[PDB]
Amino acid sequence: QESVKEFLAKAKEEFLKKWESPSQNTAQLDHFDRIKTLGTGSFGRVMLVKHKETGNHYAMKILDKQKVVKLKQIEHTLNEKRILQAVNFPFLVKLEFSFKDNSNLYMVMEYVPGGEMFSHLRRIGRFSEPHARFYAAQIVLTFEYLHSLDLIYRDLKPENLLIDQQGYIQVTDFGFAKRVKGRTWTLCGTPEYLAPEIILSKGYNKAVDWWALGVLIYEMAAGYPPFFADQPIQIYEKIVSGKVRFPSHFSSDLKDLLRNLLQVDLTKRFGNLKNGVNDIKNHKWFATTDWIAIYQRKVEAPFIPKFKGPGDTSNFDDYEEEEIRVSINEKCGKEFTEF
Repeated sequence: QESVKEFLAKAKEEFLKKWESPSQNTAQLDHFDRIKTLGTGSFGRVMLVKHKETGNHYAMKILDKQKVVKLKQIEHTLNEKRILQAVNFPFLVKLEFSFKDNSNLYMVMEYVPGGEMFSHLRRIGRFSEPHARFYAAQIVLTFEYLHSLDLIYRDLKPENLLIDQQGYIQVTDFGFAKRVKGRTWTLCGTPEYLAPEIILSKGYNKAVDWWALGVLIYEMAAGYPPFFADQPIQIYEKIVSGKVRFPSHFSSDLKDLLRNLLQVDLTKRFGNLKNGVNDIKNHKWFATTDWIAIYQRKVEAPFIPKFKGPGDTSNFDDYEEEEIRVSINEKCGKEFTEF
């Protein structure tokens, strides 16, 4: 255990140094060629770009400052960039550059051509338990790392997990990640993945990430999430009820772990007890997991995505290609001074 303790102490030291003195303004837009839109949202988009001098490909997240303000995401976007530039773990995507202009904020990250877990899971239908367990182990270690830094992730779902060339996970999208000691209160995240204490407007803590892991494991192994309905309010009723139904093909060990992660009483939920993450790591469902070998990326992956090279976009979907407009006048300068 001393080995883990010393690893996490060094991790916190290195995170805090970058957290206290964040990088800023480390590239500009005209250093890149635009290739393709990879995803779109209410206040931004993600683009495949190529750096004109090195030839390297990157995923560039572009946020419209005016829409960020309207949709009340200012603090969240400042969190996202400050955290991402400060972390370092094998299963977290690396932020390579950031900058802003009159209209937009930009985060330039490593490009992962294998695509999102969401697409692979819907294509295959459901993952076997070994396959789901390989991914789950990476999330457990990633949350052990993040939580030790007093970070809550708050957006675990298959769309945010990219599959790399070795078949390992890269967590992307830190839009709701926050540094907090103790409780926080914001309603955010995707309905199917919300813990009961979020739905009920409580002051909640890192236990919500462990709940979301239970939802993820269930969805990976079943092919659909445990709480599903046409309207968010119907989903929320199922989440708070304390009732889940398991497919008969689930192993007994999987059901037992899920009852302890999908525990409605946050004071009894695995990951939030006196024994912390070890209640999860030592559970029978993980008995075949060599935690060190997973961290070192020495385990042969269940699945290697098919792709032709570092610029291949075949595992991403097609979107309308819209302009990236940069106003002649500065927008929202004060709000985003620290970015």
